[PDB]
Amino acid sequence: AYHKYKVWRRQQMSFINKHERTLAIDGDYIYIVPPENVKTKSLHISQVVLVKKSKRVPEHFKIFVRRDDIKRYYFEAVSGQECTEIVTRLQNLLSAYRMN
Amino acid sequence: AYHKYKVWRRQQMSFINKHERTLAIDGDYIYIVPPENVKTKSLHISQVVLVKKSKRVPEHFKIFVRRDDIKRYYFEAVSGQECTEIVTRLQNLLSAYRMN
Repeated sequence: AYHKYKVWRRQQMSFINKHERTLAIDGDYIYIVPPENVKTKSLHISQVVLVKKSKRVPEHFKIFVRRDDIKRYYFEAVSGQECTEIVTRLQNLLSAYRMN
Repeated sequence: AYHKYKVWRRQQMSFINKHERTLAIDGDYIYIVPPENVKTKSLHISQVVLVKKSKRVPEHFKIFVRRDDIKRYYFEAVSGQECTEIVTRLQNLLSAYRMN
């Protein structure tokens, strides 16, 4: 038995773009600020559910944030050593805050 | 306490492209053939782990296929009624085959 149908394969684009920001840790706040139209993103440490340095690419890390919808922010640090510093700092701020 | 870091937000492109194919059901084989460089994809019904009509868009459906890596083929039928026919047909072929 044999039927043929006209169909479309749906395929997403795989390229990953990278838009420069400044990530600042200011007491218990994290700010994602563009350098010199994008508006500044202000996170409180209490909002961060996850912060993890990539097991694949040393310069990559992500911060998952509750603000039913978790925002997932993936980032690239200037270097693997900076990546470790940002992730460590944020993991320490989160430990410290969560202690209470 | 206050540190600022130069970082990149990593963002994937969200657009979904759609590349025409012909999907043919030929006994227990499904072929994904381009119409008139792409090579024909030949699936046996035993390879299909899932085939489901979208709950969001009537013309959409997907076929998940084992060939540790499952291929996920998302498609758009010419119409919602054709979508239902393709999905029904494939679900029936899978029932029939799996009966053994």
